[PDB]
Amino acid sequence: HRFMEPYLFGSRLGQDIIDLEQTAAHLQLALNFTAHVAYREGIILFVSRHRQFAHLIETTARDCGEYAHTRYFKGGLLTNAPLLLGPGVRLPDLII
Amino acid sequence: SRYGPEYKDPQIDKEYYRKPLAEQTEEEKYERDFKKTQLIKAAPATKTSSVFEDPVISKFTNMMMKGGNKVLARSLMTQTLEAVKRKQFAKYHAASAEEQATIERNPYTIFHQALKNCEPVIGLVPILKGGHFYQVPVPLADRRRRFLAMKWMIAECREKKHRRVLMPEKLSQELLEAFHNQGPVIKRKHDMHKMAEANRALAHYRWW
Amino acid sequence: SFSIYPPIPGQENSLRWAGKKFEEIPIAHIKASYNNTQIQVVSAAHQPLAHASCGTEGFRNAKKGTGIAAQTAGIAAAAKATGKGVTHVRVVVKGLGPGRLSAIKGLTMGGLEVISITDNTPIPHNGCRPRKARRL
Amino acid sequence: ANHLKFIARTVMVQEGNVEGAYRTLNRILTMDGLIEDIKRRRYYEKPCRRRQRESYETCRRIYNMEMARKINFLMRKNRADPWQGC
Amino acid sequence: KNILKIRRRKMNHHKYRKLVKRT
Amino acid sequence: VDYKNVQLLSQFISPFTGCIYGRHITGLCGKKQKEITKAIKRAQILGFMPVTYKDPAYLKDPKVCNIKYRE
Amino acid sequence: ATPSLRGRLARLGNPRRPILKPNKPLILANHVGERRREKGEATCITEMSVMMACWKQNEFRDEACRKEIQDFFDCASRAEAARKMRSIQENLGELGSLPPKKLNKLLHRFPNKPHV
RNA sequence: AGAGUUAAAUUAUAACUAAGCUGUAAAAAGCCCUAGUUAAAAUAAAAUAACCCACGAAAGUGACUCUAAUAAUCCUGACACACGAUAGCUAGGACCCAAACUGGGAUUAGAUACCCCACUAUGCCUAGCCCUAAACCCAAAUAGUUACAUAACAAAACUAUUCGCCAGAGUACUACUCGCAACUGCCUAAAACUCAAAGGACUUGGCGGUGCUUCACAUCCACCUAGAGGAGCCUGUUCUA
Ligand SMILES: [Mg+2]
Ligand SMILES: [Mg+2]
Ligand SMILES: [Mg+2]
Ligand SMILES: [Mg+2]
Ligand SMILES: [Mg+2]
Ligand SMILES: [Mg+2]
Ligand SMILES: [Mg+2]
Ligand SMILES: [Mg+2]
Ligand SMILES: [Mg+2]
Ligand SMILES: [Mg+2]
Ligand SMILES: [Mg+2]
Ligand SMILES: [Mg+2]
Ligand SMILES: [Mg+2]
Ligand SMILES: [Mg+2]
Ligand SMILES: [Mg+2]
Ligand SMILES: [Mg+2]
Ligand SMILES: [Mg+2]
Ligand SMILES: [Mg+2]
Ligand SMILES: [Mg+2]
Ligand SMILES: [Mg+2]
Ligand SMILES: [Mg+2]
Ligand SMILES: [Mg+2]
Ligand SMILES: [Mg+2]
Ligand SMILES: [Mg+2]
Ligand SMILES: [Mg+2]
Ligand SMILES: [Mg+2]
Ligand SMILES: [Mg+2]
Ligand SMILES: [Mg+2]
Ligand SMILES: [Mg+2]
Ligand SMILES: [Mg+2]
Ligand SMILES: [Mg+2]
Ligand SMILES: [Mg+2]
Ligand SMILES: [Mg+2]
Ligand SMILES: [Mg+2]
Ligand SMILES: [Mg+2]
Ligand SMILES: [Mg+2]
Ligand SMILES: [Mg+2]
Ligand SMILES: [Mg+2]
Ligand SMILES: [Mg+2]
Ligand SMILES: [Mg+2]
Ligand SMILES: [Mg+2]
Ligand SMILES: [Mg+2]
Ligand SMILES: [Mg+2]
Ligand SMILES: [Mg+2]
Ligand SMILES: [Mg+2]
Repeated sequence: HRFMEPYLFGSRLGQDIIDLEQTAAHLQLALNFTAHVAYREGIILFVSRHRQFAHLIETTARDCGEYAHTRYFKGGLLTNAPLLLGPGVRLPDLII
Repeated sequence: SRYGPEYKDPQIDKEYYRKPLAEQTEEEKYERDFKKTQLIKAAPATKTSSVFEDPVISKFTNMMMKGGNKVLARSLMTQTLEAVKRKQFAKYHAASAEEQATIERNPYTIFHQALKNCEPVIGLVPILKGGHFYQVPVPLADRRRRFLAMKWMIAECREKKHRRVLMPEKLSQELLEAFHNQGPVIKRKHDMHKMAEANRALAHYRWW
Repeated sequence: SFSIYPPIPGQENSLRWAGKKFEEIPIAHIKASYNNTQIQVVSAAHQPLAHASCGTEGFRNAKKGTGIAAQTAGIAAAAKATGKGVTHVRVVVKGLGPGRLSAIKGLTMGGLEVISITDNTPIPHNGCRPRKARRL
Repeated sequence: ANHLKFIARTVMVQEGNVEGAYRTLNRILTMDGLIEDIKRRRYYEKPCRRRQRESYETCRRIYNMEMARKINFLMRKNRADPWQGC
Repeated sequence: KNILKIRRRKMNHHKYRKLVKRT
Repeated sequence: VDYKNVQLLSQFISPFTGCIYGRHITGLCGKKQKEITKAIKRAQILGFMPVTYKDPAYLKDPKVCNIKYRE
Repeated sequence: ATPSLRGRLARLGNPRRPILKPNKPLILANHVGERRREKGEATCITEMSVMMACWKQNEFRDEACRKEIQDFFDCASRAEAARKMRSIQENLGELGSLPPKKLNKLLHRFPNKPHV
């Protein structure tokens, strides 16, 4: 992608390599964030379409008391919540 | 059509049922048949297990029936088989020993023969090309050919008799002449064959 | 290495049909035109032994186009040729038309034995301009 | 016409099967583009109307080449799928 | 489409040439 | 590439036609294809090499190109 | 190898003059062209002709030649069963490639990207 | 731009051989001084290579060889200068093949057309004109940038320096002028009048004697049966009364 150009480190023989220093700086902040939301008792929704890992991510999330959505994603899901999910509903506080 | 597609046809031949024990794939097959809990059709009233039933005669019988008269068609046929029979007995006793060995006294063999001999090999279908209808040579499937023979016999001995002449008689004549290939029916078969030979070039047109 | 097709005009190749050199075997010219076909069977010496046309075979203005007609002409041609006693034929097809294959088959089925097919179909290297295309 | 005869465009039928040898010769001419040229040259075709042909042909050849490649590249993944009904 | 402009021209030209022949 | 070695130029010509194979068959650089082509045409007009068929002498020589005629 | 597209198309940058004028944009489509149904020729024509010749020489007595006739019907049954077989044959495909349904799913799984 | 050369094909014209040969959806006319084969100059046009993308300012240029040869230490620039496809004009040659015109033949209600057959101006050369093209890549030249940014569609968006061009639509590649080897021409190019539009791109429909697949199950075709149209009569319309 064109917007990875900063996060990259450099090309090794055609294969691109991320900057792990930046990975840590970022991931720290991400995990911190995740945590501060969990502590504040709010919904967390993991999402992936990737098949290899589907099971993992549900198996992970079920054990967190957090929710996963790994599946076909119906269209108006978050946008039109009350029609899709139920008459009135709470929405994910954080999506991951 | 009061039969759904679930109902398969009856197989009515008795020789099949009485003597299964030497046939493996057929044992397997009729096992599949009734075991399948197969809904099977009430056998028709025309089809019987009678030792005397010749399906060809039945078809030809039907095609002669106008309206709903089975009775009448049956009778006309019966009288035709009969008429040929007696006519061939008359030819027999008035002949010489050699020809006594020759002559066919079986009206049935005479019938299957006189139909085998009247059936055309090729036939024409019209093809539309560039505005004109060309009559083109088409190889034919057997049943269509049988039909053409029977249809022809019936139409011929229906149309061209003088009114004082009964159907079974004339029909018998046409049967015995078609036996020896000298009959008008075969003239018809031959005009088919000739028309096919004249148009043979156009057998390119046909695409199937 | 069996049956390399193009036998050389040098004498290095001994292969005989009816004990003859490939040079001595009769040439059957086939000309397949869209409306016509004609075969002419000629000696290696160029003395014509047989001629059959789709028209000479008694077909008419359209119908003489067909492959039927082609094989028809082929048969009788090989009849006239067989009469003068030619066993084997090297064939050349000229033009590209309906009765190419049909006529070639017609020589075989007509009881004439075929060794070679070669295609001489005139292919302009951009000489004379063709007639204009048609609808226009 | 000045060249030695019978050397050009000549197949010699082997084991007496004619139809096979004719198919062979046909495959020759059609492989070299001579059939498309005879057929082309029955009538004329004007220079413009010719570059149009050329370009349409060559575009189409590019498309089909690429699409072919893409198909044969994605061929592997036709294999029956591991993750089914996740 | 733009042919519809050309049509006019085409006609006007034709109708002119015809004229200049008679005249 | 010289127009003088007709064997070489014969290597790139279709045996039955006398055609000149394209790059996609011969597999040559641009400059070498062009070189070969011109060379051939020269060899044809000067008449070291014939036009409408591959000289029989050279049919038995090593074959470079990727064409399969006979299958 | 794929024909070079460099410099071919009429574009603002290009100093050259055009080579290809595409009718439809040059992009791999997602789907693939549906199978082309092949047409028929006249079936059996040979035996038809042979049997014609036979009747011509024999003054149209069918009893004189059984051979040409039985071979004719041989061809008719070979023809009809060839049609039945080419009807059930739809598993044919390309015989070494895959039917255009498979290609189209497969191609939707790794689509081509014009946008972004 | 010269000068020289020819491989395929074709044609004269002979030698044989057969009566046909040509031609379409189907035919006809046409030709048998025809056709197949074997020989063979001129003229004309340059398979494959080319799935290449070069050379020229553009038009254009792709058979072969040799001669001459492709402006500018390189910005823009005309009504000036020099060129400019086809067709056309003038004079002289050429004439294989093609072919407006025209005459036959079909088709058609008609067919001054599409299809067929001949044959001509003309394409060809040498010299002189004419100066027009959907001469269009509809995208000006020369330096740049990929920042900002999607009317639509198409070939994504823009600076800077220039010249050229555009003020509703017709009217109008027209009328008058001016100039030109043109004198049914080219170039330049209005107004009266009329209208409230005229235009570009798109959107759903509908439609298509477009293309592709798949069907029709009393159903188009092929197929089977029995009838209507004819006759007498019944009975309903339509006309006369
Ligand atoms: Mg060319
Ligand atoms: Mg036009
Ligand atoms: Mg010759
Ligand atoms: Mg090509
Ligand atoms: Mg007007
Ligand atoms: Mg340039
Ligand atoms: Mg250009
Ligand atoms: Mg377009
Ligand atoms: Mg000159
Ligand atoms: Mg020559
Ligand atoms: Mg000649
Ligand atoms: Mg000649
Ligand atoms: Mg035709
Ligand atoms: Mg006539
Ligand atoms: Mg080409
Ligand atoms: Mg080019
Ligand atoms: Mg320069
Ligand atoms: Mg300047
Ligand atoms: Mg000019
Ligand atoms: Mg001129
Ligand atoms: Mg002339
Ligand atoms: Mg002359
Ligand atoms: Mg002419
Ligand atoms: Mg006329
Ligand atoms: Mg009409
Ligand atoms: Mg038409
Ligand atoms: Mg002439
Ligand atoms: Mg010129
Ligand atoms: Mg141009
Ligand atoms: Mg253009
Ligand atoms: Mg302009
Ligand atoms: Mg400028
Ligand atoms: Mg400049
Ligand atoms: Mg910028
Ligand atoms: Mg929009
Ligand atoms: Mg105005
Ligand atoms: Mg003008
Ligand atoms: Mg003017
Ligand atoms: Mg002026
Ligand atoms: Mg009906
Ligand atoms: Mg219906
Ligand atoms: Mg009636
Ligand atoms: Mg009535
Ligand atoms: Mg009333
Ligand atoms: Mg009244």
